[PDB]
Amino acid sequence: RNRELTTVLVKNLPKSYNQNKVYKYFKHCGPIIHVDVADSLKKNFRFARIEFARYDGALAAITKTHKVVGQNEIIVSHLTECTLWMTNFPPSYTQRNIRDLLQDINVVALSIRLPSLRFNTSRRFAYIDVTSKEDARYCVEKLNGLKIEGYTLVTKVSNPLEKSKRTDSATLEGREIMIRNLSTELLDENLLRESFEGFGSIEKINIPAGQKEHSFNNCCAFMVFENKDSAERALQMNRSLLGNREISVSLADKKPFLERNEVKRLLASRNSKELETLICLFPLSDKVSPSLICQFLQEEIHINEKDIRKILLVSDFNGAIIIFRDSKFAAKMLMILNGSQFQGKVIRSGTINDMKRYYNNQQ
RNA sequence: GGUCAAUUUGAAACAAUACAGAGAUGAUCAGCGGUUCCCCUGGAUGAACCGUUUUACAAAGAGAC
Repeated sequence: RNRELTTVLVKNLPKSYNQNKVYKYFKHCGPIIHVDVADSLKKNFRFARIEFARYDGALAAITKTHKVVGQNEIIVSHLTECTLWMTNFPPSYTQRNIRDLLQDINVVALSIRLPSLRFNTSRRFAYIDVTSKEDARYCVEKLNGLKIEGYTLVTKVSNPLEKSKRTDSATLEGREIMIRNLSTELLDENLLRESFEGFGSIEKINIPAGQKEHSFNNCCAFMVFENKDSAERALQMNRSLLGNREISVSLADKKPFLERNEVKRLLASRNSKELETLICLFPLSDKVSPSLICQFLQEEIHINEKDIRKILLVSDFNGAIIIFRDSKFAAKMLMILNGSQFQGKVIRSGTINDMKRYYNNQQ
């Protein structure tokens, strides 16, 4: 997709102009996907961002430049060089928090867009459209490197082609193997290097701590190769003997896969001791993180942080699982939370099956 | 009992939390088959549910034939 290509910026709309009036003014130009309106800094006029379905619609809108709306002469232009990409804001930061950051440095924000957590609960970044290239460069100047709650903010002029390499990229790229069922005697970086370096250059070896120290029967290690072909061929070591131990070798799985399989175990659980310690909250937006939910439980419901064991998203049923420390606390939370308000919307509480039944009814 | 097998355990998931939009994903939430409900006059939908393809090793094993 290319949002920018079909998006235009409108400057100097009348104070009285709302999203609806913007639609009516421009809807003859072509079908519109989205409209945002924002006040100017001093509230004397309004800006609009209009995302058209197709490029021809954006072209048609631009023919309205220097036309008069009310008694305001508007300017319509391609939205370009006005988009920031931001990451590593705190886990509980909201769209409003980001908007307020820019407000503080006197930058008008037209649109702030956050990603779905559906397939990865940890996703955390945002796109922000401002009204000028100057404001965009100013946001980078003031906000890139800003420390917020211990997090060093990243703020960039948006260009996905320039994206940084993630620190976990080796796993994403299929270059990391996991070796399982090593004995403590074999849990030795030198031995692992000697046994695997024939396949290709080894970039890194990671051995989880505490394994020898706790005398584990089976130990694991991870090995990153400089290229994917070496890691693939190293899989031939699966089921091979190292000393007198048959080892397993596989491509390391990634976190979102592992995390989802954990949730699946819960959804399939029939252990009543376990089930009675949890509740589900639904329906919830798929943009809502466990951290945001935790903050809500602590600040609005006055639950203590340590009464909460874990929060897991179940976005396939528009919900989240909250695991508490006992069934009695869970039961009281069931009562308190049902019908409470979260993000301006009423939410329900219930069992896993209640959550599923509610979802099925909406479909 | 003899094969089949919810799950539990051996057992440690490292690597920096983030790190490029539903523009994301691996059955991670997939494909196919099959009964049900919805709406027509055997059919057309959508959804749910049930099986088959898929799955590192090892020990144990609710419950099934």
